[PDB]
Amino acid sequence: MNTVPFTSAPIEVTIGIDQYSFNVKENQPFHGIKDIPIGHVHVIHFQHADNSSMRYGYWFDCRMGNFYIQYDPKDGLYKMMEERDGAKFENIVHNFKERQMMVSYPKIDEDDTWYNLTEFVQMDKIRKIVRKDENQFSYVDSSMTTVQENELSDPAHSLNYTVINFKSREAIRPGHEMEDFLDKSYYLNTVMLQGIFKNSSNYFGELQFAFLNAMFFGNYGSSLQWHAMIELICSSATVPKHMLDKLDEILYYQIKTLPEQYSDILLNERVWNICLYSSFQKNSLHNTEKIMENKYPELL
Amino acid sequence: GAMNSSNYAELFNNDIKLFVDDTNVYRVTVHKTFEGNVATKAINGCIFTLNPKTGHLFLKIIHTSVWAGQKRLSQLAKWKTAEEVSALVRSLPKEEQPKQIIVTRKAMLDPLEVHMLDFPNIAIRPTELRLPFSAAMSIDKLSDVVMKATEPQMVLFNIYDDWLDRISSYTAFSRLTLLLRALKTNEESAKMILLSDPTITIKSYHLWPSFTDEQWITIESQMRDLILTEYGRKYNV
Repeated sequence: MNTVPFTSAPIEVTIGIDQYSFNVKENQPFHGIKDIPIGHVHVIHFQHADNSSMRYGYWFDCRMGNFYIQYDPKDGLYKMMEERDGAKFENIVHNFKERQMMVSYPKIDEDDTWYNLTEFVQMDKIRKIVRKDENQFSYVDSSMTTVQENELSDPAHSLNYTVINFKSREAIRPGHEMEDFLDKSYYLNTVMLQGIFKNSSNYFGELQFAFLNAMFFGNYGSSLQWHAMIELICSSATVPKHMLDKLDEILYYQIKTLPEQYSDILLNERVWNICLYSSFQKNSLHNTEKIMENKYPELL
Repeated sequence: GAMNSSNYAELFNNDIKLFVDDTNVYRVTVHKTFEGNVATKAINGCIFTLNPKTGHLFLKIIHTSVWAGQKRLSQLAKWKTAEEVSALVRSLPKEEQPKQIIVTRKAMLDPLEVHMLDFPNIAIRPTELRLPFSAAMSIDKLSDVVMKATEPQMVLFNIYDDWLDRISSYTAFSRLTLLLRALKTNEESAKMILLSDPTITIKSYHLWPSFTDEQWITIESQMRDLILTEYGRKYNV
């Protein structure tokens, strides 16, 4: 069990941790989140009561350090910071607990939802997408752009997702134009799985990272990336059986977790009708098909 | 973006561009089997690639061999069309290569786009106009060369004959599309009109008769009349 204390809560804000979240009132004595499961990545995020634009947060992993939260009034937002002094940190943590000014990571033990969403998400991979290597945690918001979007401005704030382009030399072997483009197996298996990602589990990690970034920040580039990663698999006639079965589980939990009223911007009508009904893998996402039909019959 | 009635005069500036029409690429007949099922027999097709500024036509003949042992043939015709347009571009000198290419059918966009990857600075554009290049095969000499071929064969024409020597592209193209519109709507009639007078002949190197100026006017008038007639008959107006 890990803790993430907050110095202070100067401003009214909705705080989120993983898929949980709490309203905190201006200068309410809030001082942190306790009983956080060591073992996966987590993400703590924020929406100010005054600017429902710009949701923002930080991905992190307690095994990499002791992190806390402090409001910065020059920049006007909650910043994640790391305490290097081992002793000084346990001291703030134990006092606020004994003053009980902390909320408990509220995990039902039947619920496997966060793990199912983050199974393959590794911090090391996250920090190669949000490059800022003086910090062990990664900052994301609503308005950050990806590298593919910058191509079609400020590169420090880039989301360096892996670039997938169906109509590119990379994706299309000369002479196999029609083949490679109707049947993306080449691109998936050899270019992306064996070449760039090395294994299935990285691929999935990025796909899952993409999803969460879109869900928690309505990061529009992240949505696009996630659907592109889905699309590449679903447009591939030859996929390892383990990936198909894992993919059906990975999406299922993604569809399950999504707020019901956001189904319009976060779900690309084309990609999903292709995955479930048109593409090679129509028959292979039994669980994702079913949740999709009973939850969002409209979009289909 | 897409080509329509607004951006219509762009065809005639000095930016090299081509039209690609694929309607006549995969051509079949339909007949009955001995067992009474239905079966298709294919015939030689042609890609219609045309420089609307100069009248230069790059008529790529598509032999029936290309289909031999192939599935999803109508889809394949698109990729073949795109393959053969890309090979045409690569065979041309850089300065002869087009800056843009307009497909008369939106389905060809993806195939050509894929095939033209090596020419990123060559724009592929759909069109909203309703061009009549499917009736390219009602022009006797084009149909003949297509139907005679024994092998894939490229044949070059100028589809404006020598008209540019006395008129503009804009006008050439309009004549061309009008004559083809009529041939599409009622071929028998359009063809009657063009050949009624045995004394106006088609030069060996030409596709159309050698009308004088005055005669071209008569003809455009008669072609226009035919096309209105056929529409009233179509919708009872």
